[PDB]
Amino acid sequence: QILPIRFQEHLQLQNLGINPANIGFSTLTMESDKFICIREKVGEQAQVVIIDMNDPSNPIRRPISADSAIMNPASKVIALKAGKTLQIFNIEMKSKMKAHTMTDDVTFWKWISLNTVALVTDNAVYHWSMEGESQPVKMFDRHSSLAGCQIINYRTDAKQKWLLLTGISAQQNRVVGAMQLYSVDRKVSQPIEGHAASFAQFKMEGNAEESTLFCFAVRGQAGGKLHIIEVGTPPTGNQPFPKKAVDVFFPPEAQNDFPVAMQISEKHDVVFLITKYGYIHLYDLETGTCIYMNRISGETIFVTAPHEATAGIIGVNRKGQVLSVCVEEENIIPYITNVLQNPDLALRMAVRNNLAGAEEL
Amino acid sequence: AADLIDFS
Repeated sequence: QILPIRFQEHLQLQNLGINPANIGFSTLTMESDKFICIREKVGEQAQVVIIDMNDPSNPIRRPISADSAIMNPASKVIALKAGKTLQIFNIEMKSKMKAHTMTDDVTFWKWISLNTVALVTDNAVYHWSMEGESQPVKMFDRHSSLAGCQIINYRTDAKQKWLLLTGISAQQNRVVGAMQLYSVDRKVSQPIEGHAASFAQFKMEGNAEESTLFCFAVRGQAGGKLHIIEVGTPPTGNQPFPKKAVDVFFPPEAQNDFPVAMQISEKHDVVFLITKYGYIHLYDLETGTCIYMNRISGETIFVTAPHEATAGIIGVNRKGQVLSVCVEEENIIPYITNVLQNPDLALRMAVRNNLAGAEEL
Repeated sequence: AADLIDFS
């Protein structure tokens, strides 16, 4: 009856007059837990609806002529585009801060930091800093293994030295993930089969410096795997982080399911994995040990972000439910000791992340 | 290029 995670419903977007036809991947963006943006045609007029998560009942509607809108993670600063035309607005100042005209259509973009926008075209990936008069800079050329994929995500490590572009396609009647991992320092791309990924910072006991970890989940022919790998040469003095591989279970009735989102808690050093068809998984970042699995919904959660408050994950499903999952800090250690019968893991996590319940085992 | 958002 005790669970190692807590669910929370924050919002139903249909209670704010959002039309369910605009609650999907291409029209609703949530770049952080602070804002949701929804593009709606209301009559002849395209609008953006901006939901301040601190003031959810008072959304603002504004006319637009943008094909895409993404809010900055921290600030009421919005990035808008129409084809090759990119504009950045400070909404409170009602002021155009920056503009750039690309020579290619931007097929995917997102904020990768407080101050940087990543742009994906048919053939390349760019970073656009909001500092000063910075224009977009090419990071790498897209690998041929992603040619004709739907681009679904782009992620980087904290220092923006490891870059990961993720595409999906239909091959032999399943959804196949094609990732491109790029080293900024070595100027090499590695194609990887993968569905969802995140980077993370992790300091091993007996290490002075944090390790940079690359975590990805895949449903291959082999089946479900999660990988946790140090990228880059360890900081000098550091022990290397030993690579972990573990299975990702799919039940027999979820033969068509696959991973769609990953967030890592650096407070708890856990990996949250969400599948296309409504399953949640929790893994230990250090060992890859599966802690917990369950169905949220039949419903696809199509966008997620870190949930800063709970060091968890927040998302929106096609119904317009805004839902978060985090570690239940009171239950996780008892749950691992008693339900998982893993006092070893229970005790490690208890002292590593300063949690209660490994006093008695 | 016109603004892609109207604040009016």
